[PDB]
Amino acid sequence: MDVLYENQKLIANKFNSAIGKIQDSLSSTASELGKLQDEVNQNAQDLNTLVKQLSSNFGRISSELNDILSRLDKGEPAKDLRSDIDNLESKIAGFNSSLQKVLTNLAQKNQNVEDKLKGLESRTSSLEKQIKGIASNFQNEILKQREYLVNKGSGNVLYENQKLIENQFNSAIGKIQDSLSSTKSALGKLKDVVNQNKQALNTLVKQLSSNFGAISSVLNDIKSRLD
Amino acid sequence: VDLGDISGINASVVNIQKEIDRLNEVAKNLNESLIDLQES
Repeated sequence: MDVLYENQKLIANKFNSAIGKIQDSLSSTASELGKLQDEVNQNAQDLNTLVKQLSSNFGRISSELNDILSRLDKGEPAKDLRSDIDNLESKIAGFNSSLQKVLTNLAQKNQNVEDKLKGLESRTSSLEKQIKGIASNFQNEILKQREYLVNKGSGNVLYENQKLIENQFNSAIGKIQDSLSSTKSALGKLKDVVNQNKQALNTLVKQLSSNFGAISSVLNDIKSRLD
Repeated sequence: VDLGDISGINASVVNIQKEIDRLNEVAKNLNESLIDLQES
C-alpha cells in the first residue's frame, strides 16, 4: 500500500532485533566482570593471609638460628646443640614443603583469572568492532530514508516515524557508548590489579627461595662447626 | 640473621561494582530505545 511505510517497518524490525542482541552481550559481559572481581579479590585475600603467616614464621626461624649461633659462640656441649639443630632443620623442611604446595595452588588460581581476563578483553574488543559496524550500517540506512520524505512535514505520519527512528537510534548509540566506557574502565582496573598481584606473587616466590638459601647457608656453617 | 620482612609483599583488591551495575542498567535501559512505529 504505502511503500515508504514498508521501508520503515523493515528498518524498525531489524533495529529492534539488533538492540536485543547487544543487550544480551552487555548482560553477559557484566556477569563475567562480576565473577572476575570476586576471584581477584579472593586470590588477593589468600595471598595477604599467607604473607602474614610467612613473616611470623621467618622471624621465629631467624630467632632460633641466632640463639643457636650465640650458644656456639659461648661454648656448650655439642650433643644438645646438634639435637636442637636437627629439630630446627626438620621444622624448616616441613614449613618449606607445605608452603610449596600452597604456592602451586595460588599460582594456578592467579593464572586462571589472568587467562579469563585476557579472554574477556579480547571478546569485548571484538564485540566493540562488530557493533560499530552494525551501527554504522543502520545510520547509513536511516539517513538515506530522509530523501524520500522531502515533501513532508510535522503531522505527517511518515515524517513522524522517520523522526522517531532517528531519535531512537541516537538514544541507543548514546547508551552503547556509555556501556563501552564502563566496560573499558572495569577491564583496565582488573588488568592493573591482576598485574600488580602477579608481580607480588612472583616477588614472593623469589624472596622465599632467597630466604631459604640464606637459612641453609647459616645452618650448614653451624653444622660444620659442630666438630 | 635478619631475613627482612616478607610483609612488604601486598596484593591489592579491585572495586568495579560501579561499572558492573552501569552495564546491567544500560542493558535494561536499551528497552526504551526500541522502535514502535505508527501505522500509515
